[PDB]
Amino acid sequence: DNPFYFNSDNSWNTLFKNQYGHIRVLQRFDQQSKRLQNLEDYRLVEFRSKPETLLLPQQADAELLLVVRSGSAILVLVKPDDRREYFFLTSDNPIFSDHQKIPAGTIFYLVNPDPKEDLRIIQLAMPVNNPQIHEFFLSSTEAQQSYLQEFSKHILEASFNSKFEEINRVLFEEEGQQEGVIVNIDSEQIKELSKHAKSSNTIGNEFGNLTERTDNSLNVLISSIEMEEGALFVPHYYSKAIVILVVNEGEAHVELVGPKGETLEYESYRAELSKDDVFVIPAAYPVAIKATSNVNFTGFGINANNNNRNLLAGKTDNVISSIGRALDGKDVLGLTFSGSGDEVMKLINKQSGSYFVDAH
Amino acid sequence: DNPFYFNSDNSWNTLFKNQYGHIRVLQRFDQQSKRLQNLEDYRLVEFRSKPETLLLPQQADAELLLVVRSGSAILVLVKPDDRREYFFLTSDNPIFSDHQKIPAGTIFYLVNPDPKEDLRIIQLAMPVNNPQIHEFFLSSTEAQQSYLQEFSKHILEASFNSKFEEINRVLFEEEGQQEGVIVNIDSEQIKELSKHAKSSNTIGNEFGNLTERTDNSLNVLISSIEMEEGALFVPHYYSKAIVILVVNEGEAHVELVGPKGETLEYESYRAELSKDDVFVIPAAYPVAIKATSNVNFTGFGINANNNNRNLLAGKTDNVISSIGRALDGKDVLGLTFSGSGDEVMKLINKQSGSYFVDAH
Amino acid sequence: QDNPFYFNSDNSWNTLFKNQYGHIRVLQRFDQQSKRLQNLEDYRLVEFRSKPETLLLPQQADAELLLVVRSGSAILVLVKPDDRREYFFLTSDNPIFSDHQKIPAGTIFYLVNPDPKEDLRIIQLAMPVNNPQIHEFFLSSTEAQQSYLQEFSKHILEASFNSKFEEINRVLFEEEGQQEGVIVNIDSEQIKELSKHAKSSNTIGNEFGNLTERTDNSLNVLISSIEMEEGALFVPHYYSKAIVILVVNEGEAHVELVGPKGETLEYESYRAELSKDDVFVIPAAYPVAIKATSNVNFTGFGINANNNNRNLLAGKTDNVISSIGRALDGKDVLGLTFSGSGDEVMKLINKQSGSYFVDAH
Ligand SMILES: *[C@@H]1O[C@H](CO)[C@@H](O)[C@H](O)[C@H]1NC(C)=O
Ligand SMILES: *[C@@H]1O[C@H](CO)[C@@H](O)[C@H](O)[C@H]1NC(C)=O
Ligand SMILES: *[C@@H]1O[C@H](CO)[C@@H](O)[C@H](O)[C@H]1NC(C)=O
Repeated sequence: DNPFYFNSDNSWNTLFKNQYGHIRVLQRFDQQSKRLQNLEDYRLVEFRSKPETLLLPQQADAELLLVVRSGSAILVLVKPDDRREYFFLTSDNPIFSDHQKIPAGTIFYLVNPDPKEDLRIIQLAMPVNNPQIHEFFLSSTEAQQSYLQEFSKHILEASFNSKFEEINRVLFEEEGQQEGVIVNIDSEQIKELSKHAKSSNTIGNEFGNLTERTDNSLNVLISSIEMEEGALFVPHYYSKAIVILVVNEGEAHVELVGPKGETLEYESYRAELSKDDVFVIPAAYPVAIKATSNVNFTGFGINANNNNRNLLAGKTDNVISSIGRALDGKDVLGLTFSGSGDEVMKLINKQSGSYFVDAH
Repeated sequence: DNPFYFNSDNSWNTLFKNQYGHIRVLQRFDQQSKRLQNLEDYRLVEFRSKPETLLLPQQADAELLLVVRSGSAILVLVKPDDRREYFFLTSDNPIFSDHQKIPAGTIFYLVNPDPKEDLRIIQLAMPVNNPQIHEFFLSSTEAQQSYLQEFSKHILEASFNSKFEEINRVLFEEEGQQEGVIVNIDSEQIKELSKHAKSSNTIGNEFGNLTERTDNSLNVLISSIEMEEGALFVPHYYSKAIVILVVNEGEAHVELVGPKGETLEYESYRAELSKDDVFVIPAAYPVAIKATSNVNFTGFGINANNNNRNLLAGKTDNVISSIGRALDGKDVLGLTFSGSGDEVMKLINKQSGSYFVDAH
Repeated sequence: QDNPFYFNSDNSWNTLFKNQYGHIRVLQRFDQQSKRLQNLEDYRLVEFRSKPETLLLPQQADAELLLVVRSGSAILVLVKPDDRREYFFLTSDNPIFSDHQKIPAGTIFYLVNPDPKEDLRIIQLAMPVNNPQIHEFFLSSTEAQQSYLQEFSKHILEASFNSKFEEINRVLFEEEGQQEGVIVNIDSEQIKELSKHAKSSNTIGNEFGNLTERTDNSLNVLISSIEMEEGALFVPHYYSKAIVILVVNEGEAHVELVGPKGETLEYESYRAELSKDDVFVIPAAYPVAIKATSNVNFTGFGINANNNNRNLLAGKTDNVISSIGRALDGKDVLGLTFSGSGDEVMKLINKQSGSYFVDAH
């Protein structure tokens, strides 16, 4: 049992699915292991839809950080005081962004504008009430009942100022209802939206690339890691951030050194990652990742404010060289390892690359 | 059973009670049910006093947010470096405030200076040490010993520089101690205290009124609610604040919608409310309140900074009308409900009311 | 069980490492002792000791540390990945250098005991990031422990270092050349350059005792130091909001804490006889008194300290009871509170001319 590896064949839970797309939530982290109890308050939600579709109005009881891991998207957030907000999200093109935070209980709807590409979304959610994520759909479809349908009849009459039959016909009539929450929209309607919506760094080399961005407000960090077959992300550790990794495409070998099960005895937690798999990396635990195929991930780092990336090989951000460069440093290295301070520095300098190495 | 309902008849517990007043504490929220886990840190204290009384000095291990739900009170804070803070609180006259935060561990005493009216107080507590709330009384009365009496004879003689017998005669002697912590005081005493003390937005209509106040630093809000008999507070929800309702006087019928037991299936949680009953309205969960008689509530909303009030019926703060005014609002609403967008838009317009409605 | 706030050194510390040169101990979890101590689930104490002229090999831990020197001197160096370093000289008593420093989570660091005759005693508060356990990753390869480097695959180490595993093993891990442990002995001459640059980079008390506190506003934690003459008393008092953790550095003391019987209006006295390395917890707003039974010195940490206030129940300074007496109605109020009359109690409160610390022989 590698308690930090979440296989896709078990970890995700289908919430919705139809010919046009699907929604799944990842299982509680702390339920998998108590060693992951500081991740109790965080949950993952994944979404996928075919071209030209619309996700109907809803509001969830969690703070969402929506990331587009493929395609484009039109997001419109609706405010109770007659105000609206539009955002055009695209995973690549440097003109538009690929993430947007959505405040708890804010009604929003999503559109996949492209006629060819699918919208692939991954999001960090942070529930308000208790650790479970609750989505309140306003729609009445074949798949689900609208929440207004839960209140009592005269409460509905007295509110809307109409007779139930009128209110029902216009709102709830089984006839006329759409099938599910992911609906197929028409090309004409969305050109108008897209237009208005549209009006509104990296470290890598031959073998890989790494792009991170930190949201000081949420105290969260968002990465993008691309690696080509045979590449290697040399051993390293993130000082303060807890890192949640997700395979978007590809497969890779992961090696994590954690505590053996409060001692000075280690143990390795090796795993073989593939599409939709999620791997957790605790703050300060060393890790190395090698591309078994071309692979790209998206990661969320929690506790991101003032985090340092410490590398254990290569020319850039190497802490061992740094130790060797302290005032009486070489003497420290010679006592740390079996060689001499000179010998270790010699070895530490053989490698000419930084971050992403070739491992074959 | 409804996990959000706290029946006064069996949810409060008496700390102290005597011919002049009482103090009871509400049971733990997370104990009634795990759904209520993000409330494990808060508590509700209730206290009522007869006219012209004093609550003897004490300090508690919790932050208090005190609220006059009926009557008037003279609150005084005693700081160690020869300082006091005098506050005059009342429920109705717009000249004085109706609430006051009391920092943890601060010595304070209370007075009901009125010669005819009783004092009714409701307060939100945030214990510092663990889930329990601890009150340390300085007083020595027939109902309780002073905490000073838990110290050893030699610690006491040394501290005060007096033989244990002097100390006993002045501070603890049985003959002279009041009967309990609530005390009957004379009108002439509270005369000069009143002077000294006194020198130191609403939405509604004929059917009911709502008055809300947000304490930015505490990130908590207080709501006062009065609805005439037969009035309805139409279906609404709050984006992020989890709400705790308390009935001060009167009767009401409530319906809250939420998750049936992580899915899309809902459930209705209804309840018939009366005095001192408590009801938890989770953030983002739709709710409606129908007044069975003339009723007055007091509410505490926690995790309130930036919370929004989403209404589902009427002229003010209606989300549904706002979705209609979006770019292709009508088309979205069209796909959201059975009716066309023009139809549901016209429907939403029949109710001229806002917030409170006639439902006699 | 009996007294949930007392932690006997004998059965409360677990040894992480120990050898001829020094040792590292970790205190048992606060919550694991008593459910009453719930709000300290995420806090820990680590204790360390060193012989004169010793070095503690590099390591990074997954906890934010607040290091405090309880005796001796130390040179602390923090190593950053961007070719940057931070040097600190720490001492316990001479008012010229600091006695404490905070080490952020995941920062590589190493400590030296420059002194040729004195030991180095450190007490430290830890706030773990991952879960309640505190983990320490040692970079070193010694008879005692292997380096976390040794835990990756040979081929990954080869690709990483661009070296054949035989040379990688030679130069780094060969046991035919490693030290016996993580606390190692050094030469005064070796640290010649270091020490130089290191060295180049609130009290209320009387004849009976001295209190010295400081508050790291960023961390919302308070640091106290108490010294008391044998036979002295820190009269009854309480902290309004801070939860205080007390550690006996040297000496013996008698403590009396007044808490609840288990929400009643019934109190109960929790008492103990403290001595070297015992930890005693003092909850926010719970009354307490300490009688020094031998010359004694304490170091304590105060969590949830921003805005805290000290309330004494006896003495001429910070006396809350006299402060009630001087209120617009005070005397009337004090007369109903206690058995005697307001003038009578007010008379008694003034017999004690001392403040904070009092003679109790
Ligand atoms: C990332 O990797 C590719 C392939 O090695 C390289 O051409 C590219 O310049 C790198 N950086 C960016 C920003 O694409
Ligand atoms: C406020 O609410 C009460 C209760 O329904 C109502 O009777 C009263 O007319 C309202 N009036 C004003 C001025 O707010
Ligand atoms: C502090 O307390 C000590 C120890 O009890 C006392 O002897 C000393 O003189 C006090 N004052 C100063 C300045 O140290």
